[PDB]
Amino acid sequence: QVQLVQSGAEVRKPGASVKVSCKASGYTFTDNYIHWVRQAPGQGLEWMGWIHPNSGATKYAQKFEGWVTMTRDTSISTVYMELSRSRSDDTAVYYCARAGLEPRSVDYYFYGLDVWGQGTAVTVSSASTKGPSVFPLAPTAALGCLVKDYFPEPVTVSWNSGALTSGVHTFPAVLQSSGLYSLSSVVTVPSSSLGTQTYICNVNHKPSNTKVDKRVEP
Amino acid sequence: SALTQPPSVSVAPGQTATITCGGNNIGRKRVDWFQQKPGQAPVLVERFSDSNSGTTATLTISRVEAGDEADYYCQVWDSDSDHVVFGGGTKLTVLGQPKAAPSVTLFPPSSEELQANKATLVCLISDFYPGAVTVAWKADSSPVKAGVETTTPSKQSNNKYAASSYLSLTPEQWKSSCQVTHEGSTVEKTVAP
Repeated sequence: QVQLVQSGAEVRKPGASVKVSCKASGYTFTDNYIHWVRQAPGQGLEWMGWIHPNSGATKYAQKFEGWVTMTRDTSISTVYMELSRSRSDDTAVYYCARAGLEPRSVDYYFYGLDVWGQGTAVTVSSASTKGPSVFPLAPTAALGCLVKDYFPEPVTVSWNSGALTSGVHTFPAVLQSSGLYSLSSVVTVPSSSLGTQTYICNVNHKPSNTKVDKRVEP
Repeated sequence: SALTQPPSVSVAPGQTATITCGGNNIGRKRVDWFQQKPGQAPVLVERFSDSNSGTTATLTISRVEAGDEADYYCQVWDSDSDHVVFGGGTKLTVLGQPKAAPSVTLFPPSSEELQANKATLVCLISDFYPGAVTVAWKADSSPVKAGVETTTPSKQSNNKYAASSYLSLTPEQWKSSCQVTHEGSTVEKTVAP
């Protein structure tokens, strides 16, 4: 059926050139305009422009001219959108959408954007990759672990290797003024749970290949 | 053009909400409405119905549920320039929850942190609603607006919001509390060697 499938998330340093792809399947590719729209973190939608897969003609929004370029392949039914010299203010999620929605009349002849892509999250930062610094937190009683200074914000915390799954709460991360992320995860236990079992926090940070297991004792 | 949209609309379940995209010369132009649930791509849109006063286009949702909660954007197309214009966005909140109180948890530095010559205090706020808080730190009853990191309230799986705040200071300043405000009802903590 009709869908557009986009590329995977990008984390790049400024001065780089991010190119996002959008694969069109389920319909005759050369039939419809494809637009690109971006969404700044937690903000609204801003149109970037469109491209016609047939002729290859393009139209860029005023704000988005001379630095962004849209392309088509056809041979593989995919449109691309490229930021050749990306900056920190370019961090956002990018959507492609197909104009397959039929028109009413001749007074407003514009195909509406019905099927949208999944979006591609592009993060631009001059911060470099950093392995996390896990610290144990001393204490119903609350335990927990504080993981600081790491990049990017893609990570996972577990407890005693999959054991503790009940009273676990992993908080979302904060982005600091340095460009590095931080988070904490905490467990609420019955007030005499420390003596019976000592707990251990497990941190998996794939982008730096760092895994730490930290024993938590008062 | 430029479409002006109300920033926020709040409505109780099983009611009818209207969102007003406002422009000029919206005469022969047809406005399209998009529904974007948090964290998802937007989708174009028997309770949903639309209207156009020629100066105001309105999206109407009759008998609102919970799965109707999202950001709604309106958009048109300026034929003269060939530019697609979008609205500002409306966060539709469906009041399907009762007041609640934050659960503050303050933890001391893990000694080893001092061994690395740092001091970071963590204040954890969970299970609160409505979704805003005015956190404020203090060192020995004196305000501290220096090295504060806070987050945007974030929705839990259990439908409440949670946030955290970290205090970035030095071990020097350490052995030489946490105050969270929510609708006037201030909650406190403790800091001591």
